[PDB]
Amino acid sequence: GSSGSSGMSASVKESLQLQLLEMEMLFSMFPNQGEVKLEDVNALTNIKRYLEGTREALPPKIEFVITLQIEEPKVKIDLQVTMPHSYPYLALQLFGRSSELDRHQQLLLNKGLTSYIGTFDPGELCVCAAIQWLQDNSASYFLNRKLVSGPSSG
Repeated sequence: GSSGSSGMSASVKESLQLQLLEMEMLFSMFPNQGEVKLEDVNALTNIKRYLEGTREALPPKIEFVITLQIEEPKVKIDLQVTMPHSYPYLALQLFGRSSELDRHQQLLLNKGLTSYIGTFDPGELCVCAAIQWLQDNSASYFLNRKLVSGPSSG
């Protein structure tokens, strides 16, 4: 239908739509099967149904974890991406932590990221940029002054 007046707002329908399309893009950038871990492969379906209007019940958002295959330093950083019924419109929530990384370090990384993603316009994807961002700015953080190198004996 339609009303007489209306301020500024968007219908979840669209949001979800952009949340499903981005999936096809992410899968492409990730050829490895052990990359994108979807809590449930049916998380995308339930949604497609809501778009029709048959399912009045709000479907489960698209939440998963993407592994950052850092080329150098050759390390792994588990990235927990969560796209609610708002994003991209809303600032999604990400979590970057690795066994190597430390408490102080993480903070710096996460912070630097959150801001980067918080500088995007409500309409386009952001998680697609968070991946590259981290990679390019992944070692910059690790790089630290610590005496670990040393000889060995028997």
